[PDB]
Amino acid sequence: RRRENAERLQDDADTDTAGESARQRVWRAFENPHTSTMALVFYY
Amino acid sequence: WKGIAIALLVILVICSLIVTSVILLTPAEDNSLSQKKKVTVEDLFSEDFKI
Repeated sequence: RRRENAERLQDDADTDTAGESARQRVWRAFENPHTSTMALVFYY
Repeated sequence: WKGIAIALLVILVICSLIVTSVILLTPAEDNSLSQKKKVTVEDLFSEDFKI
């Protein structure tokens, strides 16, 4: 039961994902398409 | 949304125009003409075959 309730303590921690901004910012916008029009355009 | 869609379709139209222009300009397709015409009765009585 400890294990069963334990898998949900890291995904909520991973909710923040990437909060860093810049080629890093455009990379974050690219690898995750649901950021701006640009990423959607390249994805499509 | 739909701004993404219109920008996308514009870029697709541009790329399609580019690729079709390349398709038109690149190849040769000029095989000229081959084969020789067969024999018909008008050839016999022409001056060409006179001995």
